[PDB]
Amino acid sequence: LKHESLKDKKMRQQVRENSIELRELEQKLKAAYMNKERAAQIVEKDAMK
Amino acid sequence: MRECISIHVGQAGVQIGNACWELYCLEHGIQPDGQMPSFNTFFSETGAGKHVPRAVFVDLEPTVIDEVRTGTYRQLFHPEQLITGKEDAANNYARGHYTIGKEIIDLVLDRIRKLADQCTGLQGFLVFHSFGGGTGSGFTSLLMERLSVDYGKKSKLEFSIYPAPQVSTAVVEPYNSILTTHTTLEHSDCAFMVDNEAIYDICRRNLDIERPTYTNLNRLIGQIVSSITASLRFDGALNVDLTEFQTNLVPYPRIHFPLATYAPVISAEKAYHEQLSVAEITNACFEPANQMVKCDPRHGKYMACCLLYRGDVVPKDVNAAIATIKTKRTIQFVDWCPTGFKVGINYQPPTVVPGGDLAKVQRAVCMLSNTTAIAEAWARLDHKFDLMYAKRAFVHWYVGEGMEEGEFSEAREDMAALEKDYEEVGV
Amino acid sequence: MRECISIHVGQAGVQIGNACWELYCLEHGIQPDGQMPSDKTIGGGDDSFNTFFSETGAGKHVPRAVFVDLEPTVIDEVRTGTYRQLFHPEQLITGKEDAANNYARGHYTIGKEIIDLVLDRIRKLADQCTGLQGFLVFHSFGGGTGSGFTSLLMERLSVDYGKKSKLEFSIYPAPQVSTAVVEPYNSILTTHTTLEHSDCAFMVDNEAIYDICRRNLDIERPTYTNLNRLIGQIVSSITASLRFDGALNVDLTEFQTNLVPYPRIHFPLATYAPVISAEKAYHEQLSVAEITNACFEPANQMVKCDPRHGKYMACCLLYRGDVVPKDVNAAIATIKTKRTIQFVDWCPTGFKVGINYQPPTVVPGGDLAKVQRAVCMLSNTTAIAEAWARLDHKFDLMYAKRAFVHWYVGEGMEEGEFSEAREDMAALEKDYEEVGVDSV
Amino acid sequence: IIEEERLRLLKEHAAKLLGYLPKGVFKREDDVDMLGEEFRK
Amino acid sequence: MREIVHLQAGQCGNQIGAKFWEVISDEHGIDPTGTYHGDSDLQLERINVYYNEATGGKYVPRAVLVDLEPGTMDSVRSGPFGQIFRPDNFVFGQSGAGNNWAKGHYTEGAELVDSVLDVVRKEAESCDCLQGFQLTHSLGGGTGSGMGTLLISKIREEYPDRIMNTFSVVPSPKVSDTVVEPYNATLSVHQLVENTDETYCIDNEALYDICFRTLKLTTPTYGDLNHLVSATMSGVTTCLRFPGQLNADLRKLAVNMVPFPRLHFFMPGFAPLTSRGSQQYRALTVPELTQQMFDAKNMMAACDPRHGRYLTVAAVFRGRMSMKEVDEQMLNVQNKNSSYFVEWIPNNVKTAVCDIPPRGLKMSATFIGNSTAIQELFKRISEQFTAMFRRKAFLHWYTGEGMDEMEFTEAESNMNDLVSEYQQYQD
Repeated sequence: LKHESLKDKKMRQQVRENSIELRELEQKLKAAYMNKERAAQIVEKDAMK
Repeated sequence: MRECISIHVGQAGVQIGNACWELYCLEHGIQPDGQMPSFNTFFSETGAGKHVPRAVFVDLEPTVIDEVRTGTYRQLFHPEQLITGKEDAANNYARGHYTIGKEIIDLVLDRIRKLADQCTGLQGFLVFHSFGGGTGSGFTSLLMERLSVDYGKKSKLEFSIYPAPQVSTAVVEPYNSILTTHTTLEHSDCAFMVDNEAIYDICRRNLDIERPTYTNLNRLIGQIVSSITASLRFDGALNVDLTEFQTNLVPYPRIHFPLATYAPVISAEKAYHEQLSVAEITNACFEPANQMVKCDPRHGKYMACCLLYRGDVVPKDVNAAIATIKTKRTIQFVDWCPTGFKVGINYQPPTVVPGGDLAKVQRAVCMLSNTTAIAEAWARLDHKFDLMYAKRAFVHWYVGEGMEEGEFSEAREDMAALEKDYEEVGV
Repeated sequence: MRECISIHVGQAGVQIGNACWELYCLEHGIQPDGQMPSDKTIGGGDDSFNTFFSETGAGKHVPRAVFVDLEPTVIDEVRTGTYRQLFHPEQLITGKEDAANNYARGHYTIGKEIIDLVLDRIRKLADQCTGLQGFLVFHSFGGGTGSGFTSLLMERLSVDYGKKSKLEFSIYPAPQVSTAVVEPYNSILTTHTTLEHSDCAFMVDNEAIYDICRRNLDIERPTYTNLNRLIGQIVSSITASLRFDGALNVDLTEFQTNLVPYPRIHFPLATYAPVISAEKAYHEQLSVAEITNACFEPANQMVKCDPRHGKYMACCLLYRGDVVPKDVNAAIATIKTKRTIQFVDWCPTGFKVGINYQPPTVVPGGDLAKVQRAVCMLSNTTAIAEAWARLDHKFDLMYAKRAFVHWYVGEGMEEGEFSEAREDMAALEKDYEEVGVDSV
Repeated sequence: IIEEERLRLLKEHAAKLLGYLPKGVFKREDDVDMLGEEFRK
Repeated sequence: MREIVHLQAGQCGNQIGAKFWEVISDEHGIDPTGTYHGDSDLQLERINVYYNEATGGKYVPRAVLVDLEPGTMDSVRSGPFGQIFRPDNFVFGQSGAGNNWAKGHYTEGAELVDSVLDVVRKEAESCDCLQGFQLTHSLGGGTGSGMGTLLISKIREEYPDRIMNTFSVVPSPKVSDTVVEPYNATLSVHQLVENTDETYCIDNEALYDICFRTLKLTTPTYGDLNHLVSATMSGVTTCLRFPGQLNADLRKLAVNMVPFPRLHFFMPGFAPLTSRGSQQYRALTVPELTQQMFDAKNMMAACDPRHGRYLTVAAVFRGRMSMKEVDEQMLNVQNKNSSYFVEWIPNNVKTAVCDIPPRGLKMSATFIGNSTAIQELFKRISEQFTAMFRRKAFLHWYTGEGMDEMEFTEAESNMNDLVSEYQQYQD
């Protein structure tokens, strides 16, 4: 069981860090979340005014 | 274990520290009354599940501490830490140095002792203050001198509001500013400074904000301090320890007064349309507008420049934009510094305060300049003192409260030596 | 990556870009909110918008245009209209005090406070360019900002940038029906500061578009919104060859070397041939040959000038839609061998043909119809020397009794500047007459 | 194995980021693992 | 073994080139991903003539596709066979000429031709015993004819011995698609007389004739017209890639053809050409393509050979055929008349028969005729060049980049001794 767990986790981590479609995927996700937060906060400050 | 102990002295100190500690408490997941529903750089931990800051607050007018002691952060601090005097320093260097602070310097140093025995890997102190007032000059001078001769060669960083050219509230402000610069010329490792008039102009221009209060300035100073000390809490591509500034920036032991700014100060309604890449922000650091201390940049040449990048940043963008800045030959770097810069990078992006006005930006730079331009500010700050001290205005209170007439003179000469020292290291 | 910077100026420039940028948001899939919709945002195979629109990292497209005038009431219908959040708000420059229909007020007095400001927003827009194909000035020969400040932009763009293309679109004051009285003082004093610093400048009367609307579009009483759809269709058709690929792709830098025989004869006149009301498009075939024979008419021009009294120096025919180029070359041999269409005897080649694949689009509410193919002729005929024999006489009668000159000399101008820019069109009225002459 | 890992990371992180995505995050029709609501969008 | 490097220049060149590589690749069994899917054993051995040898059994061409404007090669990255090119080979620029032969020879052509010429040696280094080059043009433009002349002389100085073919499309004289081209065709012929070892000229006006009257198309696109040139492009090189019982490669068809080394402007044609219906009714014998390779209607340049004599005549044939019957019908052509035929060269005929026809026809024929009746093609462009140049029309564009008034007159004097060098042999 220990073998199972450790090997699985290590595989996942390193293989993700190494492939690539993932790099573009992450940049996209981060930017999207950031701009969503930005618009939400703009709306919030407008409501505050 | 990169622990630092923060002491806020002066009303400028505690009112900056309010914004600083709300920023640090929202930085981690700590809810503001103390609990939690990496943080050991600034917070000790008790087994009920409580977090205690490494902070000591002090003033000699009880109301500015007592509003903190009653307000929404009453359960953050061990309530003996909020030190409080009885009689105000009354804008008097002699009273905050010789007469009134002799009741409270012992208490604040003993609580500094207890916090430094709580700590285990100690690195430095953060003393927050101004150059305007009696307890912002004299009590800070006694505090720094005693901590220097007591603790050793540990980094007592100080943060200074600076007296602007045409912006002041006091009348006697050259007197106590030249006095605190004289007696704190030696035992502070570095002294960062900011100008309230320049922050006023940036608040008018970049942020599209008219009539700013003091909270809209202290938020910016909190972002500056957090960008200084993100390296100890969060790990990155090129970390920079807090001791590294001492061997990095200052070349001679009277020149430890670097300037700062922070480039993506931008509101949401414009940053929604504008992208801010690495080359954009590091070119934007070097405008005469977007600096944060009023000195004419083009009249001075640069000595060193420590950039701190925060967020998503790839190091080749930095290493290309630095040479792009260097080759212009109008940004005059001194001919005995071919290295030029010093750069650090951290991964975790700048954060956002509730009730805020700076837009959430993915990456940000805080740059620490060391210019030759501030000789004009020292010339004018010697000149105003010289205008008043031609016929002994306002001196008789301070001489009735504890210095003779000659000590203002020897502080005048021991400050003019520094203005000669810039022309020495300039030519 | 190719690019244009569509810089407007004047109150008759903001009212052109209102109907110009609504066309370019329809050619692409762009909403007025700026974000692309759901269908085109997963594949992303199209990068045809990079000529005019920028692209931020959060997926919003901001166009490349700056709107300039000194009258704060026609920009303030853009910050509350449908296109409120498309344009970046730092690109709508707007002055408090007016220009008030004086050239000298808009060159020396008021415009110096904005000549520095607009040349910082220009430097942003031209800085994203890997390669700049050319600017697009939209101005007017009528009043203060559209004629004075345009000359101040020309003497500062070319000093800044230099050998870079800068096309120009301009109305021309009508023969008979114009709307000002100080107006011929301007149109003689804005040609003189454009004879050196503009690589090409198209000519349009608003009077000839008032004639095509009662005739071809079958519309009675046309408003000013229906004049900026026709001009907005041409500036689509000039720049469509950058964005959408073709069989004979003709860029902007192609034109300015291919239309001017001598370097102060850069005033070509243009037309758009298949303008048909949607009733008569149901009745008329619109082939490729018969909309080439309908540019050279005495009625489908855009300057009130019949070129029967002149020799055609060159043409530059640009086609758009579904055309096949066997059938283009059959028709250009008809027009050269026809007897009336006069060609100058030092141009035996004559023409320039361009082909593109996109059919012209339809704006909702536009009086034009969906026509499968459309052309756009560009020529600088000899006949335009007739029209200066009308405007330069109207400068002479007013300057003989020195009417209206006392506002100009008091608003930061010397009285001699009317004299030297009167003798300057005493050359250009001759400079057309030396090159229209047959060979000796 | 790298394509299977890419599917695992997509179906873990991209579930709630519905209303917007950048351009290169989806290629050759990966929606079938998150079938439930991405199709109707 | 004997290999060919291919060069494609201008917007017309890439449109010609993308259609050309299809009629080589489908001949050689190559799919659009570049993996061999052919059937016959003889198909594959001479794949090294044009193609390289990629890994895993993949084949890539040896073309370099120079263009000033990137807006034409984005079409051929999405073409039907547009994938197999190596993406290093695509070379493109930022600023287009815009039909200005001065700008396509001096201004940005000098900046770009390094990037082409490093790729030029790279596809030449992989050769074993290189045999020559190949180029595609249309003379009327500033981007292809302008770049092409600087692309010919810079390759002559490094590989001067090799048989360097260069195609050309001379401009249509009845209606031109450009008005500035008499400066452009006349400035390019002078560079095309001196340096190229072999050239062919193509009136595209006669291509409008050859689809209308003979082929009976209704909607002839340029892409379908570039099929007709692509038969002749593969038609001449058919002995370098295939067997032969009477073969003639490129070198045996140049030095067997050209009498004097300023006379290499030829006039080609293709004999078995019919509409889809009309193919059925008309025979496929040996004289029935001899009827049509010399047939003045079925020519490719608009210079009728009843305006002079044929210096030497060639016809490469494809397919297995008898050689009495190709000889007696070539004996008859010279002997039915002596007016259109040269006295002082006793024979005229060049004959070549390979063994594999193009797929779709049992027989094929590609014509090369070196006629004296090409001189009116130059006295036509001589009068159109001197019509513009008397009043100096359009000349203020060509001057401003480094060209003077003398550079047209020497390119007209050399252009005007070419007719007399033709008129002396013609009479």
